[PDB]
Amino acid sequence: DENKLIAERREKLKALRGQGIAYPNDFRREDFAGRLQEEFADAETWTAEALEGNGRQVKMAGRLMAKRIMGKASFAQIQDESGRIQLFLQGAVLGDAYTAFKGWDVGDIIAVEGGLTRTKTGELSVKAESIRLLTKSLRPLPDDVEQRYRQRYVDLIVTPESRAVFIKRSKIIRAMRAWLDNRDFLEVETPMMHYIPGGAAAKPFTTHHNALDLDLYLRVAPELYLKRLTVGGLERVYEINRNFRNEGVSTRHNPEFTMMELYEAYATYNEIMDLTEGVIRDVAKAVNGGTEVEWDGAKIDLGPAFRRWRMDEAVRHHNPEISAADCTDRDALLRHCERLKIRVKPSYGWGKLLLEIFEATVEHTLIQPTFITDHPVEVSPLARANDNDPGYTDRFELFVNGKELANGFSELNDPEDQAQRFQAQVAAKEGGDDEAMHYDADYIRALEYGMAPTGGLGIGVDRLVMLLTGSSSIRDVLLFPYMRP
Amino acid sequence: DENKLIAERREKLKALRGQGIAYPNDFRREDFAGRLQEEFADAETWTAEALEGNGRQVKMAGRLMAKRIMGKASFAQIQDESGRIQLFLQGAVLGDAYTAFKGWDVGDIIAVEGGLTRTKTGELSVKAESIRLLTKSLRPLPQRYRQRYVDLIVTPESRAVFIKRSKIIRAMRAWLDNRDFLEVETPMMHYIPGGAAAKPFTTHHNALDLDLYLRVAPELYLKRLTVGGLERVYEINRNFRNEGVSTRHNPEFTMMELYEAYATYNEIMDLTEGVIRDVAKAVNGGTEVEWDGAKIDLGPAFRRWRMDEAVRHHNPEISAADCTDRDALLRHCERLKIRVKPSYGWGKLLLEIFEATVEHTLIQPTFITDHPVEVSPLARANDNDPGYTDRFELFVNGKELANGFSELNDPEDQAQRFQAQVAAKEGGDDEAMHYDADYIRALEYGMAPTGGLGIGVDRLVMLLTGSSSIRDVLLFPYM
Ligand SMILES: N[C@@H](CCCC[NH3+])C(=O)O
Ligand SMILES: N[C@@H](CCCC[NH3+])C(=O)O
Ligand SMILES: [Cl-]
Ligand SMILES: [Cl-]
Repeated sequence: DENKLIAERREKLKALRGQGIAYPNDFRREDFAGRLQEEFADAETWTAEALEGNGRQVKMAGRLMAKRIMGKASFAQIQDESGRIQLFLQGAVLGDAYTAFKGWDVGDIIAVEGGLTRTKTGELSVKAESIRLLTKSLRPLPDDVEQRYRQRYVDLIVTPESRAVFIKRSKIIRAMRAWLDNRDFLEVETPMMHYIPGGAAAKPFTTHHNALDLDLYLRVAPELYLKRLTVGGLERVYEINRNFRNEGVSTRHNPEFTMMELYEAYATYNEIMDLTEGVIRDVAKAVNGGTEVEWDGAKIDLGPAFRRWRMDEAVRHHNPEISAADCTDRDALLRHCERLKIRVKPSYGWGKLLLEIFEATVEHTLIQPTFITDHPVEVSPLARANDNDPGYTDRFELFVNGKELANGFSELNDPEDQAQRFQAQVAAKEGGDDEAMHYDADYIRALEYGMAPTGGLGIGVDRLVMLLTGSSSIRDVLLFPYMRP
Repeated sequence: DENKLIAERREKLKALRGQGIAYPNDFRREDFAGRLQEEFADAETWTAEALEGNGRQVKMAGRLMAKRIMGKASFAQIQDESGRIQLFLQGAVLGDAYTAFKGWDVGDIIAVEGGLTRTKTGELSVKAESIRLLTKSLRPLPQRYRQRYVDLIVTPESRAVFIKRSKIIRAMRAWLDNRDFLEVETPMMHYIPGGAAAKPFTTHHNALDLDLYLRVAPELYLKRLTVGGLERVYEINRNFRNEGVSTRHNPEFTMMELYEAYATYNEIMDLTEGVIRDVAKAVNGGTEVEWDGAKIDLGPAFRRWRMDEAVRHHNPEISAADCTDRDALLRHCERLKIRVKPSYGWGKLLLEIFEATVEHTLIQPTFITDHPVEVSPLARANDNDPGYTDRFELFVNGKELANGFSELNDPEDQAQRFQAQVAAKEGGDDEAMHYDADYIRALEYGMAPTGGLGIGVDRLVMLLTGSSSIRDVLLFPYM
């Protein structure tokens, strides 16, 4: 079937090469289908007689999506990047080019010039004075669900409503940059290859620089490089770019993902939360015109102030059998974990156990936007310890519809404290932990030069785009998501 | 003697921890030194009496850069992200905080509040009414690339380069967005490395048991978007080259790539010189720049010069017939002492002669056009002489700044060029491209005729900031 159609289109191309240049590049496109549809949307004012009288001429090109051959005259529909428009073709006007049109195929790229009119059913149409083939298609367009991702180039053609998700993705990132730029944050670029993978607990990709005989790591986060800039005196910086994770086969998580990270000297996690909900809410209003969105069935409103809820309080609310004393009591939390069927390791302190209970019993219930605050120090190796209870850190994670969207904290700038935590992570990696951090001596050295007290932030841009576009799957907001071979 | 200095500072930190929270984070910085200097630059209006009388109070923090103790009174200088300002400290006003200040070290991060004044020497100064230590420094200030975090401190002039770099990229995005190009993100890991002749980094996805390549270019993914009908796209992001040891080159570098359906290299050259010129005006206020001792004017229309004519101008021994005669070009190469390879056809030999005798003479902005097909595997062949392609490279001050062409959209031609590349990759060419059957498939669905472009962002920033080394426009260059 399909292999027969392809051969037939190659025979058409073979005859095309004998008549001349089969792939010409000398057509200047000037007009866009969607801009014309908007300009002439009022069919009461722009009747067929009005459009023909106006004398407007257009010069367009697009992919041939449909043909209606009536005999001496035909209709066609083309699609460019902005939308679709009808064409009206008359053999008495177009002559040999009308004969050519009858032989073209859906998928061919054609160019057309002419005036405007409106069909009997109200559709804006080009009255074609001249028409020509620019690119012969050799593969017919489709009339599995994984082919939309292994062939994004096909799906953008036949599901053109998906284009709007990617356009909005671009507007979201641009709105975020304007919001930050207007607040005098400096956008910076830091390396994507690191000597030591740091700044997140994730398994990295490794690569090799052959000339230097040097192993390198694709970054899991830019955090430790960005705080070196804070030390240097770039006191308000951000970066929006890729991180890399070398983890399990997942349909919900891509090995490449886009994060915005930001560092503001002299802020705490209180001000960083303010900033986080401010930029998310304002970007939502800029690209959607309001603060409400429907995501995965949930009706989310970003307008009201986000909730701020301690992790231990949220755990106790959802686990009434846990007392306030139990929250820092490792033996009590083991009992609850066993009771909740939560697999535990012997290296887990009370803080890790509390996080496990939070993940199993709390986080799926956080639908409306909620900052969960004050994470235990055991699970927060880069966050500043709280002044009043050093078993906790001044940290937060933002959840929307049960999903983590951002995380930030008052930054640990005490080099001796940071070195100690680095050493506990090196001890944790020896116990079979593939995600424990490494000791980065050069970063300790930067902190020894002195870093201002600072607040830092990461926003998951892909999940932010999923939320604001109402996309349930990561694969709908990435142009080329990774697919298994 | 530095390790003893570190020990003394650590002892000071120990005493600090004994007195309270040594690393506090409860200071809300409100004012910036560089903005106060601008606001009060007019010392005729803003005498000491007018500053002290206006009642302005500031609240700022910065790194302690200098101290001058004069008994009961002292001067100090601090530096934040915006510049430097002087502090005036009186023991009669600050009490115990003055005693603490005399113990502080250059490099410490401190916070201060007070009014403003001006010294006898005309310097804007904060009359400190309250001062406190936020971060004790443990390492004395003295590198430039091994410790950018030190050089940004003591060479604050370098900050302006990186600020201007961010403004250049921002102005480029605005110029392209205002012309309805869509900024996209394509993968940085590829199944097949393509889009440039460069040795790639390889990595491995463990769970999928699959080898991947860090991209040398996004080109083949961007053109798949053209096929999909995203007809005006651009991307500004990293490429990765696993090349040899070089101080002039960095294994990571930033490129802007753009694809415009229904353009040729003529219109892409128009676009290229327009965006460069307009971005220069936006960040520099004009079109002239001094770069590595050369005075460059981006204002006039860029020269457009064929490669073969430029070669013959600088090598008059080379005839018109010679330019497509492999044996004649081999003789010229030997006479010019250019080392070459037996697999080089006339087109590659012409490029080698261009690189050796022409490229370094191209000071004022010059598009060199019409590259041989042998060295242009993704460029559309010329309709009248298919030994050449409709391609250009932009040179300024002897350096390549951009490259673009009318795009090859003929899938059968593209597959043949890939097949020649594969034969070379088996002949000992680590930079020969691979066959990408999925890209060919996308072209078989049909791509509009298209023009494409790559601009070297790092070199553009070097040009527009007058920086002679790429290490001066990269925050963390590879060392
Ligand atoms: N590095 C963090 C984001 C910033 C956290 C605050 N310093 C992450 O990967 O999620
Ligand atoms: N991929 C090219 C830039 C685009 C050329 C036009 N398709 C490069 O790496 O230089
Ligand atoms: Cl042809
Ligand atoms: Cl302390």
